[PDB]
Amino acid sequence: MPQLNTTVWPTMITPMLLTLFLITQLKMLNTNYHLPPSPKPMKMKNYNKPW
Amino acid sequence: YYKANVAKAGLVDDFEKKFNALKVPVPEDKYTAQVDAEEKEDVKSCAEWVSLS
Repeated sequence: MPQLNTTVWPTMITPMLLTLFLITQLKMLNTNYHLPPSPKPMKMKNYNKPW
Repeated sequence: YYKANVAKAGLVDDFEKKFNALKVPVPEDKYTAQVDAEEKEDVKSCAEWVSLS
């Protein structure tokens, strides 16, 4: 069983630790979801009529 | 009409004269100046308001 060959373990561990925790996490961080456009048709600070 | 009907001596005469000698007191307001000044202040206020607006 090749899986049991403990000679070549680090050459599997290292690049996985690199691509799962650094590269892929970054390629995610670049993917952002902006909040939806919410044109507010009610916003008017008009003081009381002067009076 | 009273000269020829009122036989009272001088009553019509002195009545008419004191009437002509009467001057009714035509009262003065003393109320318009203050409302004018209040209007002026209100004009200033609305002017600054409309400028800022």
